Amino acid sequence: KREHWATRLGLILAMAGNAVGLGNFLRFPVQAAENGGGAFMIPYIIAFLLVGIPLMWIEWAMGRYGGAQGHGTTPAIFYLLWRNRFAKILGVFGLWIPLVVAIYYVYIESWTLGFAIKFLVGLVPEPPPTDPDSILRPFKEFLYSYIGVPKGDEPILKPSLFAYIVFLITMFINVSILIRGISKGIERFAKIAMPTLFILAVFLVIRVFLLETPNGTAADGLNFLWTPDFEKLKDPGVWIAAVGQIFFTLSLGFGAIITYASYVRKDQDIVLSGLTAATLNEKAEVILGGSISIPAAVAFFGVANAVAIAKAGAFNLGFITLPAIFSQTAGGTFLGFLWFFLLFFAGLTSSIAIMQPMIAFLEDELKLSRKHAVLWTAAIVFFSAHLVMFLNKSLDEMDFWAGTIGVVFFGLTELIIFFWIFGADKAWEEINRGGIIKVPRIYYYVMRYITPAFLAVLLVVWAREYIPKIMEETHWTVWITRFYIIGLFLFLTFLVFLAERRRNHESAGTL
Ligand SMILES: CN(C)CCCN1c2ccccc2CCc2ccc(Cl)cc21
Ligand SMILES: CN(C)CCCN1c2ccccc2CCc2ccc(Cl)cc21
Ligand SMILES: CCCCCCCCO[C@@H]1O[C@H](CO)[C@@H](O)[C@H](O)[C@H]1O
Ligand SMILES: CCCCCCCCO[C@@H]1O[C@H](CO)[C@@H](O)[C@H](O)[C@H]1O
Ligand SMILES: CCCCCCCCO[C@@H]1O[C@H](CO)[C@@H](O)[C@H](O)[C@H]1O
Ligand SMILES: CCCCCCCCO[C@@H]1O[C@H](CO)[C@@H](O)[C@H](O)[C@H]1O
Ligand SMILES: CCCCCCCCO[C@@H]1O[C@H](CO)[C@@H](O)[C@H](O)[C@H]1O
Ligand code: NA
Ligand code: NA
Repeated sequence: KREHWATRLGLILAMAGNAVGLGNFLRFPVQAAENGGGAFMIPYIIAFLLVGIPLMWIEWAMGRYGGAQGHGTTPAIFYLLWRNRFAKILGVFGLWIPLVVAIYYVYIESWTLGFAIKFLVGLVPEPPPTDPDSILRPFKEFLYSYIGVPKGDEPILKPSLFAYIVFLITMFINVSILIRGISKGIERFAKIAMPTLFILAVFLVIRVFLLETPNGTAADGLNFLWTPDFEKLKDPGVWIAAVGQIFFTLSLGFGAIITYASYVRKDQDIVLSGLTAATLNEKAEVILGGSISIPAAVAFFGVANAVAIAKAGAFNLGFITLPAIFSQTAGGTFLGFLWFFLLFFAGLTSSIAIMQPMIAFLEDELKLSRKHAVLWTAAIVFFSAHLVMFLNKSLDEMDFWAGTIGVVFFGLTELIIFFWIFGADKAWEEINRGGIIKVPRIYYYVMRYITPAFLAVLLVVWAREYIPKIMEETHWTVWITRFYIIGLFLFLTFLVFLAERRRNHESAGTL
């Protein structure tokens, strides 16, 4: 009774949409810009080869394996691979991480829809005729008024009425797709969204490549991004940034690739399919995402200033700088619309992917109907999102624990359980089974020894030289978000406990 992807194309575009999202167009540019541009790319490429690709196959394999037995989420799948109560508990992260990411990701996605709407109808700011700030300030105030940045000392946000309603609409749109299921919902939408997304992105790159000012050209932006710095490879922070981006952009460690793969027929290839999805994401990221905002910013403000803007972070580059720059060109407001529409489709195809794990768990383990599973999941995300919408820095806290530390920790966890506990040879066999192509021989040793060792070191260095400076150097309000998401973990563990009991009570009625 489990759904399955209808076509190979659909599967590939759905998986591609899972990966290609806000991380490609917003996160990548910031990470690369603040880490030296080209100096970021070497570790990034290496991370993609030693972590991205191998974990992608591992997650597809685990998902297809679990699906064959009617399970699409990690609490059950981890137990199938390691029959130990602790496997179910660690598996909870496969529901918690995607749920927590969704709680702030859908909200950011809603901003892009709201901006798309306002830019389409021309309800945007109008700067004067060369001073930077005189042009950027109006756009900064525009964003600040939208999300309600604090004007006082209280760490409280005051979202505009329009932003709140657009978030509601955004949740509604995510639900309209998810409620139709895998083949008729997610797959059908991906076939529409991905082509649209690709065309919009190419057009924007072309337009940005035409940008030129007394300060530079788009070419200067590209040179900054693709010019190596072999003297930065010794910087740990750059590696942590690169690996973190690889996980986020490929949706690895979210339990999302696994859940999507659980709808792939038991015999269907995952080697070539997985590699293709990963390659598509990388193209969209380094070629499309990398060629839009960085080159535009560099062309208008020069490299030094572009970098400063990125380090200023706070969504400056994508929500303030790029539109401000576009406003200086004929048809620039429409150009802004295209940008935000692109971001919206990129985010939407990814948010449905990160919400599906909770949906699958409720359907697979608690036996809820798809309708009910989708509605309760949306309700939980909608409610919880109020924390991100009203408490300044809550978004940052969730993105750190789930979207940064969480995904890397879970990636290592799933690899250990699948390639070490379940059995390296059994895992290798499982990955290659039905493959249109075989995984290169060398990757067996990468998956069994290199990847885990690489991640283990990363995490160690991370928790010893970086985390401490946060667990003690933040406003007391970070504890509100920490308290809440720990509660979410507790609640999800309770649900796994209930699924466990329903299972036994149902098994007893069978014997
Ligand atoms: C209401 N639907 C009959 C219209 C079909 C188009 N559609 C779509 C396409 C594939 C799968 C699900 C959905 C339903 C919701 C939705 C939302 C936004 C857009 Cl941009 C298209 C879109
Ligand atoms: C610093 N914070 C204000 C933002 C944190 C979240 N964020 C994020 C999260 C989900 C989707 C898009 C983006 C875009 C901006 C960005 C840039 C770098 C990092 Cl590492 C995180 C990051
Ligand atoms: C069911 C959970 C309810 C949580 C309380 C939500 C209160 C939202 O309240 C609304 O917030 C909007 C954005 O700031 C404002 O524009 C509206 O005027 C305000 O009524
Ligand atoms: C896509 C549909 C969006 C509907 C929300 C529009 C929010 C526009 O703006 C709102 O308009 C209201 C009057 O209609 C005013 O009372 C509010 O003060 C104003 O912020
Ligand atoms: C942890 C998340 C808590 C969300 C509770 C939000 C309660 C909303 O509170 C309301 O917000 C409006 C707009 O900001 C204000 O105009 C109202 O005076 C205020 O009561
Ligand atoms: C983390 C929780 C954030 C909640 C945001 C609440 C925003 C509501 O706004 C607050 O309402 C209070 C009345 O109760 C007033 O005394 C405050 O001055 C006002 O800023
Ligand atoms: C560190 C990860 C490197 C990945 C690059 C793999 C390139 C594939 O390498 C090729 O694999 C084939 C099948 O195993 C072999 O028959 C070829 O001799 C070998 O060159
Ligand atoms: Na991505
Ligand atoms: Na996406």
